[PDB]
Amino acid sequence: FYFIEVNPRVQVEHTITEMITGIDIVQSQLFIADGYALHDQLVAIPKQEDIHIHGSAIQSRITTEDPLNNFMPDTGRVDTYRSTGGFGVRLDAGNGFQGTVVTPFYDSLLVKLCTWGMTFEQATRKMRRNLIEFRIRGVKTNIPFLLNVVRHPDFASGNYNTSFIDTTPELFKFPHIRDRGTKTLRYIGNVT
Amino acid sequence: KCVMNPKHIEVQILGDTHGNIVHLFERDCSIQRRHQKVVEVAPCNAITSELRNRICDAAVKLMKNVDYINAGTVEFLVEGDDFYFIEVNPRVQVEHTITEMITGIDIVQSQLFIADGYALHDQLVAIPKQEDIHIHGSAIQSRITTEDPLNNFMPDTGRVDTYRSTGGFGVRLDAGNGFQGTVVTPFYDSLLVKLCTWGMTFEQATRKMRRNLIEFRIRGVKTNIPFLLNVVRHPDFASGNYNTSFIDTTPELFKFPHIRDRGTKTLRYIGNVT
Amino acid sequence: MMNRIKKVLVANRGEIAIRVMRACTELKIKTVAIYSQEDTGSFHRYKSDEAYLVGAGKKPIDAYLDIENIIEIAKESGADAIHPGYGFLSENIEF
Repeated sequence: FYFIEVNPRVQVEHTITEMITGIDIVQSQLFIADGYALHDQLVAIPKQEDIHIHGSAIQSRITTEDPLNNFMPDTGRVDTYRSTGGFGVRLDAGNGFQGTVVTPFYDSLLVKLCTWGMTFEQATRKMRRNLIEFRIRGVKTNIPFLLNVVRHPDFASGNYNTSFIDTTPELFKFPHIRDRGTKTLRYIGNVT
Repeated sequence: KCVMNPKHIEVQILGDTHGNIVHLFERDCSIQRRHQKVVEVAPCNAITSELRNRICDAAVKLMKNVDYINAGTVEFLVEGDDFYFIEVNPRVQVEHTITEMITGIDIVQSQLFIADGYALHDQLVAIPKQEDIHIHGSAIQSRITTEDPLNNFMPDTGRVDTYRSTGGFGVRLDAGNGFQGTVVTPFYDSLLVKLCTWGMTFEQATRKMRRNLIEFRIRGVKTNIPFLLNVVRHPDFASGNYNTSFIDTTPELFKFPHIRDRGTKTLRYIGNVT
Repeated sequence: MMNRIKKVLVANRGEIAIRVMRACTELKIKTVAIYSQEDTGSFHRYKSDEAYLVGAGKKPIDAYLDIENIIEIAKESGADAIHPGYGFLSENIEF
């Protein structure tokens, strides 16, 4: 193993570390900055030896990057936004709420979706369900791409590396949508 | 004999069709309003491990004795260091959520596996041996309903014009008829969403329940959130020492702050001139 | 992944119905919701692969206690199993 970088800050993907250790990282940042010690009873961070891994967690960032258009972030009003929940599901919203207007100036991120399980496989089943259960209308999202990744057997195996995506062109084939709902509405709209 | 100031404590069981039976520790459902559960907590932080283990072992014993299959719960009353059976719910319960959160075990997935003939400890089912099933942290569940506390807990009805929920670390949501645009009817339960929070300690889980309850925006109907907040902020709750009578004998819990509805009034004005 | 449960009828409504459906989907099991007339717009009905009106003509609580109609629907849909959630028929011997 070889060092490459330090990020002297909280990161996007802190969420999954919270999920597998139990430690609220952002609360911990605040306590620390107020002068407390890690192991003060209020801060409740255990000694290194008493910090354990509990299960496995995966994070998927749901953005308006359109996979059918070169991952260009789509923009506009999110007319439908409906998220998911249940056991092992964590959601950290960005500009994803029903009625929001995605602009082109900042990141596209709508919501970070995280799932947890006692095993990676259990967490993987949940990521799949949750990704599919999301309804987001009015803009395109990267969900079709996330699903491809998460369903791919290389992903399920746990053996992938830096080059996985770039060398797996199946991940860029998407089902054609049957948007039977939308078409039906056009008809009803037209006759009306 | 009408036991005095008990803790209502429930143990979660799972059995398979191969004689394996396992408990997922207990839940404290002492917080009740006129004998109906309001807030549930797991594990029960006001009992010794020693007593926790006697209660769980008792539950397991009873269910082994009858060869119980699938999910079930054994209810006890607890007075000091004594415990008394009262009931078995031979079914999943509303408050299974918190037990999932402190053990890691998906109870509803476990019911499906079991009914399909698998064993608890099949690799796919992944339930550990009793000795390897542990408590991780503490979890609280609040059920958010349209029961209006200012009107005798009568369920309100109508269209939910605004429904916005919450999230972040340690938050679980299980929706009922809570979604933006839904029409709550008077025929069934009022339940909009079950809100659950988890922390490494009960105190950590309590801070989150408070934030999340406050962060919810629900407009178009009344909810019981003002009441849940009162419960969750009361120092008897924070202490972990409450019992069956807590709510019924704590009349502060029924005093509510005045709504700030500056928004709504401003809109009436704008509406009127327009 | 499952053995013989390929499809599940969730004989309930509301929160627990949705809970069961999610578990089913995670296990690659197909789901069937049922809903009374009065719950035609209930959002549990939107979370299943399939959905059917149950208890036509009956009062609202009775609609989800209609054993015969529930069974008809299970059979007609090819459900291998029925999850009764809690309340309603979950503790009913006859069912």
